[PDB]
Amino acid sequence: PIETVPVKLKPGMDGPKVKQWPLTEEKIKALVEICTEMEKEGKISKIGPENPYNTPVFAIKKKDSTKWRKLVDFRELNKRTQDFWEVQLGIPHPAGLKKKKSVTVLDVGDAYFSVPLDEDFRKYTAFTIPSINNETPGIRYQYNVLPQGWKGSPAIFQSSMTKILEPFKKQNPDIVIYQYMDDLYVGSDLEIGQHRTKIEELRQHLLRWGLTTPGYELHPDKWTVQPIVLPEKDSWTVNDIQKLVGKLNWASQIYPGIKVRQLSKLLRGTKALTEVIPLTEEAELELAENREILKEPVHGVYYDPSKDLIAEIQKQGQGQWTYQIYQEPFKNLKTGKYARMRGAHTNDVKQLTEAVQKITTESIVIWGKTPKFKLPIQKETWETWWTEYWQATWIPEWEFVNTPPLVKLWYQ
Amino acid sequence: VPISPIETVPVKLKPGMDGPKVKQWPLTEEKIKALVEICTEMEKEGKISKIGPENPYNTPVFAIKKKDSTKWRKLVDFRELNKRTQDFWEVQLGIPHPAGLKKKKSVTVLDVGDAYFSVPLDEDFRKYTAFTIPSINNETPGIRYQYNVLPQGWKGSPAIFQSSMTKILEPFKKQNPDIVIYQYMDDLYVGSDLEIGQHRTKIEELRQHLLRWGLTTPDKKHQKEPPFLWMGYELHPDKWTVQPIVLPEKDSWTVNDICKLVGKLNWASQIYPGIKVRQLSKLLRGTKALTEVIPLTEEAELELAENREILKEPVHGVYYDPSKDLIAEIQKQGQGQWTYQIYQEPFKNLKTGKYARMRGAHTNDVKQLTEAVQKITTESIVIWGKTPKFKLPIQKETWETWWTEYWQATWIPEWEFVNTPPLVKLWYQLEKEPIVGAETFYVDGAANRETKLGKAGYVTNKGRQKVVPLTNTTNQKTELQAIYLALQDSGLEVNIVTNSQYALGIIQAQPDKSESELVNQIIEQLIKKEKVYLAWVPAHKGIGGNEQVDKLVSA
RNA sequence: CGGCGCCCGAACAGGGACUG
DNA sequence: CAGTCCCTGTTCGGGCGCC
Ligand SMILES: Cc1ccnc2c1NC(=O)c1cccnc1N2C1CC1
Repeated sequence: PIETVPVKLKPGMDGPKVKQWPLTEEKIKALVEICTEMEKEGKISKIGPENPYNTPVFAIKKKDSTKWRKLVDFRELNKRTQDFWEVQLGIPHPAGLKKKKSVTVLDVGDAYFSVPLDEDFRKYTAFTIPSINNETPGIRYQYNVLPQGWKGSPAIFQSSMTKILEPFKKQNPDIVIYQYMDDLYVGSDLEIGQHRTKIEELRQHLLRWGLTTPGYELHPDKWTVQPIVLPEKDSWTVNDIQKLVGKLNWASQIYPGIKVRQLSKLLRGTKALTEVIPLTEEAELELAENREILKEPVHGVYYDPSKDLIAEIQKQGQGQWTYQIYQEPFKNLKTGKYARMRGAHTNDVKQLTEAVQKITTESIVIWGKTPKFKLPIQKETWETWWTEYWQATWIPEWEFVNTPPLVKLWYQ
Repeated sequence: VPISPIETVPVKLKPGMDGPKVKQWPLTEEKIKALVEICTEMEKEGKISKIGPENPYNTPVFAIKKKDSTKWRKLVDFRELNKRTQDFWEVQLGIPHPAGLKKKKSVTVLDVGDAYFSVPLDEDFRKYTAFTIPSINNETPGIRYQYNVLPQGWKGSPAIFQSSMTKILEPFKKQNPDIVIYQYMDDLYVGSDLEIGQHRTKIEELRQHLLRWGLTTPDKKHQKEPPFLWMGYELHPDKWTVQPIVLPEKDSWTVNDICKLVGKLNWASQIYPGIKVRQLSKLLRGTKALTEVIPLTEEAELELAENREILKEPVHGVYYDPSKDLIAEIQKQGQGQWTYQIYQEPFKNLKTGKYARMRGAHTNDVKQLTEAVQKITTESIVIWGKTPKFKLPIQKETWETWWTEYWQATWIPEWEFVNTPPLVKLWYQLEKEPIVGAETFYVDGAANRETKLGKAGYVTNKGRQKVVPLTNTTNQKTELQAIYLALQDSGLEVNIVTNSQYALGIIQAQPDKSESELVNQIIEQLIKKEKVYLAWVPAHKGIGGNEQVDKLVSA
């Protein structure tokens, strides 16, 4: 018996009508035992054909966890409430969160299950638990409490959260606390022992305030940026100068003071690719002036709050992957590289899945926003397994690309 | 007062809308006098009512015909009401595949009578039902009425039926965990691993539970009928098969004959292994009229032949045994056609199938295999909810070379090698580094957009040149064309420098087949070489023999 | 009248390169 | 800077197969 903040699908658009994708029996079982238990708790309840709305659901285990977590893909719903949450209630994003020697992510989403949900909105949380082989029809529910992974859920719980936290925040003013969807980011410059202790302490806070919390540590102060770099060479084959000049031409799409002119003249005749050509000095100086123009920061790159972030991922081989975050071509807010992730040397889709998750995480720690991915993968491939390797409680936005590599040379 | 059978569904209306009013459109004259009476029948059973003032609602009649009936069936058209009624989440999500069924000792089928008329319509929506249709010809102006149950051709009839039915069966199911029911339309199929009599026990005890809600199940019902006939399937508790397929032997071949033919072949392909539709699918390419005349080629007939011999002997699928692993083994059938079998105990198949689909302008066998494996995983999840172990005609080294080199993210799940030629191979590899002491060809091609005219040629470190004039071409084709030249005129090892990003993209993805004859030729030359290193440089940067080439070709 | 499987033909996104 | 083309690559409306 408490109020309910009415919520509306922003103007003109209807509830999500999206199809449930086939699930593995493993996951269908886990969902069945979770929803039947959640029905008993009156968190959710059964629905009829009079509700023509659907959101997809599946299940995951978080990293190093043997427990099945239910996960709803609320992206379409999240878009029409997108306007609800974005225009009505804001969360100021700490620019300092990124500077902490440590940042832990605690999953507080369970708390959202306290609060009731506006009775008029509930028909939009509709989800089907599918059946193997279409043997039964689907088991359909809708949400009674604040549904996990919806953006309205952390929005509406904002007040209550700031409350439950205010003792700790007040007692510990120097610790930074951010909240992104079902996750709460807590970070500090404390030496790691006492950090982990302050995290246990916060766990206690929400534990005694009526919350449960099913490592999470990050190290943002150590996050490195991948600069573009031209090789250091003794002797240059024709082929070396060629790869150099072409790479240099791309880089000059990013950094305009680059000139290929004298190195180009270096390539002048028709010479064997493997012939060793000495570097004229005028070109040698053009090249050195280039390595220089390549250690500076790119003019006019700054984050703009209104624009969406875009992340591009390239597969570099032998377990390495490079990425770039940007809002406008050639102006990159960040570039980076990953290697020896889980799946390295055996499963590309696993590795990429991992990559998309680490990129999203830094994107949230840095701008408090998830990027839109350009994924180097076939559509169908990705849809099939990505559902298998996902350890995150959120789901970025993505589209699929084919780019035979001339941009691959974000790496040696 | 009428009476109240089973829980009702809250059907609403599309906001800001109200019931329809329409004029009649023609329907055959003899049978419709019958419904005037039939309507009075329903009055007494509870399926109809009427009021004079209260209905601003009227609906017409338009129909579709069905074969095989020994008595006539009445009908009404709500199509205007339909368009005006709320949408539902549809209950028929598609059908189970026979190969996905677990083997059941005992399997029966109860057929529900008065199925649609056994379901209460939403109280308040009842109002919207009113309709009118011609007596025999006509005499007096008429009268009208409303529906108290699920009306024919209405959207909620199927959705709400299915759901209500489900709700009823639920307590029976919960009180009977080891029975197994499946609902298709108005038929229920029940099965158990229990003994034959306790099985018929629960069959009546369930006709009880269905009756308690008013659902009538007669005894023309058959335990002595299985195989059950369902959607082209024949189903025995132990084994399933497709219903018998008739392949036309007709001497006269129209493209529509080949069409029906193909459709029959694919449907056969779920069970009879090794079906090839390729050449038959080739006939269908780009035809204006469905009535056109087409002859059968020797290939299409040799295919039709091998297929006729596959269909000759009969065959049956087994069912799934959850205790045992699933196995999917794929064999390359050539001409970018693939077949796979999914079984558990060796030589006993759950099902078979083809993957023939040619994806992309230029492709290769590894890619196509990867695709089939993906298709198959999907099919396996829908049906058995798990991924099979895969048996594939590809060396673990072949594959490792491919997936690890390719620029895209790519994967096959847990799988092992099967030496079952043809084995899938990569027919050439490009070098990762320039080849010492190989001639180096700088290549170019160019064409003029207006005249559609151009030339393709090259220059080398050895002094060797060539320029070939070409007619009716494009910029891309000339750049391919130049690479082709460098291949033909070069020795067993060669470095080729191209400034065509396009051509480089194609060759670098190592195609073994192409729609494009020129690419096919490039491929053939590529396969003949010992070492080929292919490189890219930017145009008009004044590079190398490319500035020199550029002048000669661009001239 | 309707879903699914497939084949066939048309409209939009990415990229290249030319017209001063 | 607009406006032309040439390639490649998914989405949507047209007939068979199964109800
Ligand atoms: C057509 C059909 C569709 C779905 N399931 C069944 C059936 N009917 C069967 O013939 C059947 C046969 C064998 C095992 N299960 C069957 N059953 C399941 C009920 C035990």
